[PDB]
Amino acid sequence: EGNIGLMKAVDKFEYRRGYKFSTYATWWIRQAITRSIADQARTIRIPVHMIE
DNA sequence: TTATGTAATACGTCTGTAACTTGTTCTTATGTCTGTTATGTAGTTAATATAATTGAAGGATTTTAAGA
Repeated sequence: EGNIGLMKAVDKFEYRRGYKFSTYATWWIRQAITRSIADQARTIRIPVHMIE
């Protein structure tokens, strides 16, 4: 899931902004891990809003 | 003997009950449409950070494939 996060982060990276890649990629990989663990870690799915 | 007149008696029968049936009329339960709110889904965030992880343990014998 974090790997998918990297692919999506690379697809929309901007180096005009001058920040390093790790800072932007960490956020997207965080989102990947959290969304996947909210959607697929239970036998009975609990919607994302109820997860938060 | 025979007309006459009462009387038993059997059969129509006029009327009172009841069954079959429909009109229609009113009431209600249901199916459906529509409007509103809550639920469910999805996208994004920009100091930097760059090889897990947690145990677990006094077994005793057989048979059968790999390695040499």
